[PDB]
Amino acid sequence: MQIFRDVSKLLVERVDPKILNLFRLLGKFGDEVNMPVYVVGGFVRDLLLGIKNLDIDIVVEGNALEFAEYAKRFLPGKLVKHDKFMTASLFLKGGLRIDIATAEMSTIKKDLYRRDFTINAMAIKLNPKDFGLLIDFFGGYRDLKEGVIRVLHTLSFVDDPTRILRAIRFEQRFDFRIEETTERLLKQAVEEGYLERTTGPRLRQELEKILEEKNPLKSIRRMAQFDVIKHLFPKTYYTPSMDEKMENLFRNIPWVEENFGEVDRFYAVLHVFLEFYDDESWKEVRDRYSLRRNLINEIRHVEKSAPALLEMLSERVPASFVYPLVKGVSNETICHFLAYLSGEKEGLFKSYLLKIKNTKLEKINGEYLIRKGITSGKIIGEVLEKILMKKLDGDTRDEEEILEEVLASLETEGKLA
Amino acid sequence: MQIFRDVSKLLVERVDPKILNLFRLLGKFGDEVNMPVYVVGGFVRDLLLGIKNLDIDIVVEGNALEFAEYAKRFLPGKLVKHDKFMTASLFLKGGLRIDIATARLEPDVEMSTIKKDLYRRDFTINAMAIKLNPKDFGLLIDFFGGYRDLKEGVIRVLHTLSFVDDPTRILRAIRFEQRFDFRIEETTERLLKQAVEEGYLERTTGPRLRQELEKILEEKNPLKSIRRMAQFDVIKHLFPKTYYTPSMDEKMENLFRNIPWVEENFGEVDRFYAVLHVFLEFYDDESWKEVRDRYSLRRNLINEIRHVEKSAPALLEMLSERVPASFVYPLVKGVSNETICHFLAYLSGEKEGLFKSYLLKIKNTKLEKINGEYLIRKGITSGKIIGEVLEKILMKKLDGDTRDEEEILEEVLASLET
Ligand SMILES: Nc1ccn([C@@H]2O[C@H](COP(=O)(O)OP(=O)(O)OP(=O)(O)O)[C@@H](O)[C@H]2O)c(=O)n1
Ligand SMILES: Nc1ccn([C@@H]2O[C@H](COP(=O)(O)OP(=O)(O)OP(=O)(O)O)[C@@H](O)[C@H]2O)c(=O)n1
Repeated sequence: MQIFRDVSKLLVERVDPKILNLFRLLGKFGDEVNMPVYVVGGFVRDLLLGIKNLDIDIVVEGNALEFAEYAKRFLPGKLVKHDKFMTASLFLKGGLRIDIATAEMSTIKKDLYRRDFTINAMAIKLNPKDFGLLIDFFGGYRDLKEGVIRVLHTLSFVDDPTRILRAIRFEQRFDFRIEETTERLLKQAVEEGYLERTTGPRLRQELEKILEEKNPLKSIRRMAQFDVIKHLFPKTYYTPSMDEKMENLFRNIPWVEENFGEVDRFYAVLHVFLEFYDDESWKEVRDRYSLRRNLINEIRHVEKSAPALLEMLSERVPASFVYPLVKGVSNETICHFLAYLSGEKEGLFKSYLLKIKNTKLEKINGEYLIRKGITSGKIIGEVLEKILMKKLDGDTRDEEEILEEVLASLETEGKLA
Repeated sequence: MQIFRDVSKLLVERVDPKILNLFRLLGKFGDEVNMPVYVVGGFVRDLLLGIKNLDIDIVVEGNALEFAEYAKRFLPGKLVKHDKFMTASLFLKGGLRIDIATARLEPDVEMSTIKKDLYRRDFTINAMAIKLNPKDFGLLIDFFGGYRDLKEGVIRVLHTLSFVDDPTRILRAIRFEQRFDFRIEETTERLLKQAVEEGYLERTTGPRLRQELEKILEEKNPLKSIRRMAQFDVIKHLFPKTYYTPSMDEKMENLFRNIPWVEENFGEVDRFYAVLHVFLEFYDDESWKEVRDRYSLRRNLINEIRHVEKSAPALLEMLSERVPASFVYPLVKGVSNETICHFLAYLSGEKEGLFKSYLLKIKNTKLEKINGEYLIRKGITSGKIIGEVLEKILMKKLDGDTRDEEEILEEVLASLET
């Protein structure tokens, strides 16, 4: 179809002036040193979708270093010269970095063939002669305009399997869908075991992004269809009974964040993903990605403590009984428990969660009062804890609490004196 | 010669990047908004001379306003349009101004129209243009050999009637000669001398002339500019009763020699007014008004001028014999800074000296600090008497050292007597 289009009007309309002047200027610098200058990637895409974008990715046909230095004489900022990739980055002020990379000059075609998705292909030339020129050898404009995610060629995934997760994140991100031939090509690489053949850090960064994106649940369930879950983490199985927890997790994570603070979504997920894990299955998952020595312990905790919790929620036990299972736990671990709760139990587990968060306040009485009482050692802790454990269900004068509490220890023997 | 040169290399090497950027931008706007864009006039001259200029003249072929609004959309400044005789002026944060104008015929004949705009100008060195539009960024456009005239240092009008069209250029040409060390060439000198001989100065308006003179006096060597003026006879043709003779010219030298000393002691000196204090001395009431209402001069000028013009000889005798300083005060009383110059205009060496000191003594020590107009409420109420008493004790104090009060009771003998 059409390779060229005049987004020149669209540039001045959408793009902030301070930036336009940059594209304008960068283009002129191009001419001055004889290098075609293009802005590329996610900016082209975003400008087209009316979505704001500050990233200003740039390709030249010459030498990014030579160009980047020329640019600096007239642009104000820090020049970082990533030799060995012939890349560069001019750091201006206001919070702006121009990423400058290196490549019928249309060698930019070969450069745009190397990418993931037609909508992320495409380039806009910058040299004054061709200033507003949209370049689209692969009909990104078309897919962009009918919400499509096409992987430029049949080896896109083989060449880089991380695009498997990217493809998925883009769907939720822009609301687009993956056309058939990609869909087919994805599965093939997943099943070919291709993304196992890839590094931890890489698969994980991308995994994090998916979770930080618009809709997480939907993209995990999506990830499920394609059977990538099973291929990142060798033992997990996305069943109606694993999913269901996942749903629970994401429904109240907002509550967790509201009363307890940040929730590391990645981890919150691993919890449900990583359950029922033999030691040889974890020392690696943990090892391949970088999970926390021991995280395994914490998932187990909820895993094990789990059938006891709903019972404990049924039978409306006093909070005194719940504490043991949520005592210095992470927000992720709290989330994990919540993965189990539908409806009325939820309001309760939460109802105790705020009791246990609060009223932990001993007010007067601890540490001191006890040692003046003349007690020492690890005991102090247990007596303190067992006072508070009852202050969460009904309060006296917080002294009389001990004078009743130490007694309970006496005539069962507790220290001496 | 070469009508077209590529000075792109100079632009980047010799031009401050913030400006050299604004050029690139102004030229890109041009292409966007479809209009050739040039910088012209003074800047191009100065650039090629390696001189700094922050008054950038841009000429566009198209609407000037249109282009200016379109520029601001993308620039950080204040925009004043000037609607009739379309031209715009863009004030930028950097402390500089873009002056934007429509070329005005009202590849395709782009050069014709700009050449029309250039031919319209005063001198070759100022009739140059540099194209900003990206396609031709470096482009120096020089039809009239203004480039070669820079290197040769030559000043040259563009065509035979350059002076007939704007006789005010008679003065500009002398200015640029003293400003850069250039010499007005033969032909334009021939031409310059007619315009003045025939009377194109009297034919040009007063106010334009005065400004152009003020400019000549603010520039680098005014004495030279005035002498060059006198060599072309242009002085008689500005002021009909002033004859620039060895005497007047000695006065002028002494004047300009002293202005500086006078500035760093009495402050701003209007040099156009000082120079008039010489040009007009011994003017008659009639020829004075004539010239006053012609250059919108101050009305009590003539009195001050007559004041020196009448006492100069007295001042000369006083500074002779070294007459003590009580007697010269009344000559310098409450007079202009220029009036102070005008005197100095008559002086050189040793007299200039002793006269310098006097004026110090006079502004320097006129304290009367101890008394006031209280000491005078101690016995006297007359509106003129209070005022004379005071100016009386002053002069006593002007070259005499004594307490204060006790000289009042003392010189009040010369007063209570008679
Ligand atoms: N594994 C990858 C990563 C990136 N790209 C290409 O590089 C461009 C820029 O990478 P990135 O900045 O991550 O693109 P976006 O997804 O739009 O940016 P973000 O990840 O922040 O959303 C993409 O548009 C894509 O063309 C690719 O082909 N293969
Ligand atoms: N009588 C005049 C006055 C000006 N010009 C043109 O208009 C330009 C701008 O006028 P001006 O600002 O006075 O130029 P400069 O002499 O450089 O500025 P200045 O007088 O302050 O030195 C000049 O370069 C010249 O091309 C002209 O041709 N005829």
